[PDB]
Amino acid sequence: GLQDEVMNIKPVQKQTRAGQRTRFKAVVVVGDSNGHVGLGIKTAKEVAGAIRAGIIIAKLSVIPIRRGYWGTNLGQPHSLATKTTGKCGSVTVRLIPAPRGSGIVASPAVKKLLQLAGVEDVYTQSNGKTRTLENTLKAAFVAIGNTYG
Amino acid sequence: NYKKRLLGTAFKSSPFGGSSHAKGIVLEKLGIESKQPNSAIRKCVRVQLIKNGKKVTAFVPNDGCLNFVDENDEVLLAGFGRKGKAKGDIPGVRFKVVKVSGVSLLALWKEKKEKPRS
Amino acid sequence: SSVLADALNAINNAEKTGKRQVLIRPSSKVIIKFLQVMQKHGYIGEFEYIDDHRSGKIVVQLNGRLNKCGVISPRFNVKIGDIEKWTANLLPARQFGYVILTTSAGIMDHEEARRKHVSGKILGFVY
Amino acid sequence: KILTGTVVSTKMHRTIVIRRAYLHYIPKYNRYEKRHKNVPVHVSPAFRVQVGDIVTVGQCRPISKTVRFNVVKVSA
Amino acid sequence: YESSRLDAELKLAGEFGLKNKKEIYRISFQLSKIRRAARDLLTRDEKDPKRLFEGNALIRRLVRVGVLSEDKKKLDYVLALKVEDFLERRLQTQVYKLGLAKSVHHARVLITQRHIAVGKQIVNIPSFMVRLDSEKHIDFAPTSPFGGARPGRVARRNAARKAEASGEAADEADEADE
RNA sequence: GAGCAAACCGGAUUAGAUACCCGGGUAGUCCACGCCCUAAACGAUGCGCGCUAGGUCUCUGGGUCUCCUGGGGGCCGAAGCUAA
RNA sequence: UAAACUCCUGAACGAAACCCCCGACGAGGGGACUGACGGUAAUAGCGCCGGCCAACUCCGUGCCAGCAGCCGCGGUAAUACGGAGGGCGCGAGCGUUACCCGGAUUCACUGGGCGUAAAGGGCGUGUAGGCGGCCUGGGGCGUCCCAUGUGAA
Repeated sequence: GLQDEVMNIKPVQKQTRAGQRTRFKAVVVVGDSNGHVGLGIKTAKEVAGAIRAGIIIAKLSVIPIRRGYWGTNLGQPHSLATKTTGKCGSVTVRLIPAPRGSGIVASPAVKKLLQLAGVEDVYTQSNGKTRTLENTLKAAFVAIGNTYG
Repeated sequence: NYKKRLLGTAFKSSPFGGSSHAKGIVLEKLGIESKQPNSAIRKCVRVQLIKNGKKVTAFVPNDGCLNFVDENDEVLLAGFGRKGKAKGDIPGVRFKVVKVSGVSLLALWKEKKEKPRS
Repeated sequence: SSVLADALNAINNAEKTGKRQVLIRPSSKVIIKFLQVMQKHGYIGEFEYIDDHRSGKIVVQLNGRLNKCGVISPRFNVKIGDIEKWTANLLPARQFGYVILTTSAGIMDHEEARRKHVSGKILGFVY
Repeated sequence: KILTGTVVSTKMHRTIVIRRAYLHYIPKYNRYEKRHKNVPVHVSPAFRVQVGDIVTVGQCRPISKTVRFNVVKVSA
Repeated sequence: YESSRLDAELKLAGEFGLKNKKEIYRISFQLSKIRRAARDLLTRDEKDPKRLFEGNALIRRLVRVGVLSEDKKKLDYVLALKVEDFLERRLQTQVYKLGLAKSVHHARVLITQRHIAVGKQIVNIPSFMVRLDSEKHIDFAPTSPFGGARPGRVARRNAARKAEASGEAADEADEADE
């Protein structure tokens, strides 16, 4: 019961002696929807090999986001247990829980993580430096790890 | 002040009154050249608007015949376009003259087959 | 600067290196109070009173996991000396992780504060 | 209402100047700001209150211009 | 509105019963299949159709959306009102849902024309918000499309008795109901 | 007021030479008292405190002095940071 | 039945005035009147198709006439100007002009920076001010909670 969604695949070109050569990178999220999720980024000459590579990689390195999961103890139905603010570098990310029907209100970088995260409803805010890469993403990830409950 | 105050945003067209249109009188039917690489004789006109009481330069659309704008013809300024300015072509022109409306002295170009007549 | 900030920083810094132990800092009643939550929440293995040069200090057991970045990936100070941060029970804030607040009630986690229905300066957030 | 303050000045006739001090939460900032005001209070006996006394002032009808308060009594 | 409806249903490519009618896009590639759009395309395209369906003005539409947006739960269905909240709640819509009218517009005219009743009081306001436990009867003088209606089933949220030519809005219908 | 040397006076080079090269040379460069207050006034990096591998050379103090410990000056580099 | 094709269910409600009773002046039940018109398929879409951004061909034009939010496009092969065909999106309005708020954290708190991109003050001494180690006790000003009043329409 591993759902497998793919965040996105990029062309990633590079230049070498008198020649460009690209490979593909695929980010894949894998989750039970019961509390287990894994993220895997695998690259290959072809898109398919990459996605499959990522899926396998994601399967390894799974993390226990505390959202809802298969009927047992409940997480929060598509939402987060509590608000956390995390600053990474100049980047600060804020997550606040929301009721169902709210939707995932966030900027893209934060959103893309939260959706594969399995979170359906949240209110977010990016403050400070907004380098998506530099630390908004890292900041989000840390924020998720921090959540308890 | 406690802190320095930075310049805020400015409205693109001060037709005054934040009005949709303003009417003015032509001072001069000049012709300005473009910027960047494009070149040609863009037809423009200085106008004395009633509202702002401001004097502005406005583009006169259409091939026109010669054009139907003279020394003191009444005209309406649309600010046609978001700004109404022709940035790429000519700096300094904030508004377009509406002759499509054919309001006032500005006559429409006659028999223009193309849709831009609208 | 701030004693509390110093402690969070020391732990943050030490964890990055992966030190098992860390003199989190010289002990203070408040600091120990904070560490107790850190323990209960499971962020740190525990802490202990230690004597360094006849001065009391708190050793903090770091607790890491195999997978990746520390168990305590985040830990950021919020209220700071220049600007204090107080929040009503209404805006305790929520996240997957916890926030430690100090209330007249005592230092509690966000969940605990909600129960108590109290507010207070928001010392920090961890998750 | 009823206010408390100190008699800063005895100089005037039948009147006393009481300096009431107040603290409060400011609606906008919510910062706790403190300001004090001086109010002229009616003192009929002119022996009733001397400088240094702490008195309670009470809202009254206008006695004089710029005077809407009467000395309720001596706190001390 | 009252503009060429048909073209709008096509092109939005979503079935729109501007009349009760057919889906195929009018031009250039009526035949070709077009599928899942991007989020961006979805947002703009969604607006025009959700609105176009109801045949309502942006002004009215906006208020409804804003309310449904604030309330928690998926905005879309809460906004939608299968009978749930707002959109299908309009009296003009209900009459259509009830089968009184073949189309939403037709229902709108019926309601305006006064061939409609609510609680026996005749209401010719299409914007009228129907609450639960209200009966939407057909004006006495009028009576027609009810036949043919006989076989048709009705949403669980609503119900109608063909004989009286009456019906009731039982409750706010969920999107699933939609 | 020895030497040096803006300006200046000459010699040469050059198409021209108001320059570079060569010979002279005043202010100035030195001292005192007062004034000016600037700079690539640079580490182009404000001050204090705490915390986060080491290696190597060096100046200065202590030590149980083939190395440890304190203060300072350099180089290389963990983690990390940085658009590089 | 979709099509082709043939013809056009029925726009052209308007009415509430001159409520009582039971039931909560509600829902519901019982005890207000009144239409000449009265049956015809019967006004229309708007924006866009160079990139951002979904949608491309021919023709005309020739740095002109024009487009333009930004980058820009037109000087004889223009997917960027005008029309046409085709396409994408969704006109009883649609579009322009003017003005206000937004986007503008651009008078960055949320939410930015200062080695080399703009940005460390030439350096110190120190005033006001901002900030302040560990333990205990009093006060309860900030801070948090409850009740209450106010927060008109």
